[PDB]
Amino acid sequence: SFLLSKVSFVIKKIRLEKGMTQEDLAYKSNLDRTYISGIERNSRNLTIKALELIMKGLEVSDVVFFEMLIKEILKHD
Amino acid sequence: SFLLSKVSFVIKKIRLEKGMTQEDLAYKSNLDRTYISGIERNSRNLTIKALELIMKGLEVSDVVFFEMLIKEILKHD
Repeated sequence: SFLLSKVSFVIKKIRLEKGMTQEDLAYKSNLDRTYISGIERNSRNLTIKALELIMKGLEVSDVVFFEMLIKEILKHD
Repeated sequence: SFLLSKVSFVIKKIRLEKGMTQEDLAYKSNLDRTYISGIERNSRNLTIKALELIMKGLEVSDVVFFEMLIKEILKHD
């Protein structure tokens, strides 16, 4: 769906804005690299806990993440 | 965490605002009643797909859900 695609999109966008590789985000989020690579392809099975760990490893607040997600939904869906 | 607690909080708040029982939301979200009851206690393992199904079964847009979540984080965390 559009929402699944844009959750993965926003995670990859912030990660690249911070200059982080998938390996850097894996180490910082406590989730292994094939998990990060999988979630960025398809967020269907990403859990709210894993998403909190990723926001922490990105050093982005939950509020900012969700605001960037709402902007992408409003401007593109 | 605060975020896990407020995801469950916002789901239960909207469900009660719509006058729905847990059984009504289960039927409408395609998720069984013990899953709904579990997520409202602790959203740790709720997935983004299950959360999209719940927003659909609540007939709430993703944008509104996330806006209510940001308000609860900003005003209470």
